[PDB]
Amino acid sequence: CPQIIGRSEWTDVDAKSINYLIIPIPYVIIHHTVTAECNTRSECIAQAENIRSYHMDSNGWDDIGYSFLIGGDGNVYEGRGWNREGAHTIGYNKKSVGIGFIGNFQEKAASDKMLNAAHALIHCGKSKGILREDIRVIGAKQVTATMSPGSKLQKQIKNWLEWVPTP
Repeated sequence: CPQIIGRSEWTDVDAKSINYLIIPIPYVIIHHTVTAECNTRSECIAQAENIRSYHMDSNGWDDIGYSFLIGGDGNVYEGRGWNREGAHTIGYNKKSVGIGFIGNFQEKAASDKMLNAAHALIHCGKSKGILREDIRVIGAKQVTATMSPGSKLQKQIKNWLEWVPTP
């Protein structure tokens, strides 16, 4: 397991109550945030806080929409976390965790430290029993009308055995 940065470590604004997922979980959805990349803990904290602010104040959501974020610092940031319904993937918010890579990966690749953090998080989740042993990893674009997680990151996740060509 990676050492996850808890939600209260990056924001002081409380989430509203969110309904609970059934565990173990069958899907992981890979997203990109479309924000700028971040390369240090201070930078990635700021990005997480500003996505949360936009989601809660502008979209009116109960919390940042993602389950977790991956920073270019190589760290995992807890959003809604392992146990709560998402606001990341319409049709899958009750049966997945949604992992947002911080950046725009349409034209550029995600760094090795980001991919390793995300894959270690998926392995951790399986090991602990939070994710099903037969977890299906998919890019958002495979199940919703979106360019997320970006064409380049979409290619990169195909290197994981857990990735499936259909949901």
